[PDB]
Amino acid sequence: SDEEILEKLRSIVSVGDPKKKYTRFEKIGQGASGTVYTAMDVATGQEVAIRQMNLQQQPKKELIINEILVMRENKNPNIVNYLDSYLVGDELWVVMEYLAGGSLTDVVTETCMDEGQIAAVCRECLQALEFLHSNQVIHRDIKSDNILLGMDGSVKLTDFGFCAQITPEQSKRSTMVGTPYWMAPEVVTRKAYGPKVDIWSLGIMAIEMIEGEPPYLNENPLRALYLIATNGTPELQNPEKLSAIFRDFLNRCLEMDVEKRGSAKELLQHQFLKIAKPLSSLTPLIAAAKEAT
Ligand SMILES: CCn1c(=O)c(-c2ccc(-c3cncc(C)n3)cc2Cl)cc2cnc(NCCC3CCN(C)CC3)nc21
Repeated sequence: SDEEILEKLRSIVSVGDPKKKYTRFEKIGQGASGTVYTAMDVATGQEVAIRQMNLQQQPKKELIINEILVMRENKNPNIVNYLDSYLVGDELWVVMEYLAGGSLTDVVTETCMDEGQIAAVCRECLQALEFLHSNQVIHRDIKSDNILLGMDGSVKLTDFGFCAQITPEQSKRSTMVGTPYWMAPEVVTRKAYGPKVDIWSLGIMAIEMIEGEPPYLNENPLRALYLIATNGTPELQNPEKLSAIFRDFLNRCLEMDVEKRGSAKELLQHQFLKIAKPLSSLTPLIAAAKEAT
């Protein structure tokens, strides 16, 4: 219902008009998902990202409430911090911490990471995923675009628009929600999948970090999932360039058999993560990427 959704958003949000509370607006985005700005918390000096939406033209408002509630109750150092929300008339505002390091996409697209930098990023993501899965949250849309970076090398998952919450009674999902190139084969071949779809996705993201894109990126999306289903574990262009332990880490992420594929908990113990460089090692790639876009 339209009315009920508004009453429910009303209870969630803080009161009043937030344009007093934030000063230096610069639009950095737009679309059906509304408009995104960077701004400064006029009180505390903190730089924030704000999404403004008009509700009279948002299709699936249930997804919006769900996302906010999920951010609120699942805080974690490797998840982009949800700050506050506001509702002025039909205009909903969501305020998030701002991460100046850009997206991983910028990084993989403009720079070449070494194995130690990749291990560090992979470690940080698995920390997020272990926490989420242990709380029965499946992100379902893991990709470099949904990794945000701090200037200090900090690594945070974002965009929980497509996440699933599972339960012991309904602990498996079937909805095809993720971005095609990153989707596990079982999302298309079967109608039952679990949290390990995020691990497959992370594996594809690891491929991004090596080759600069996920496999089949040139192909039409429609055709990607067919290729994913039928090729199974994707091939690297120069596997021999990789360390044996990195290759083994990938094989565990990209295992066709869900049961053999590593869980996050399991993968956090993998020895590949132990060559991780300090997160600050990422700052030169971040700066360079920033300067290239
Ligand atoms: C990519 C823009 N962006 C966001 O959209 C959000 C964000 C996340 C979640 C919600 C949210 C949560 N719960 C519910 C709802 C309904 N929305 C809102 C928002 Cl504003 C946080 C965020 C933090 N830092 C950065 N800076 C790096 C951007 C990079 C720059 C340079 N490059 C080229 C392209 C990326 N961007 C952010």
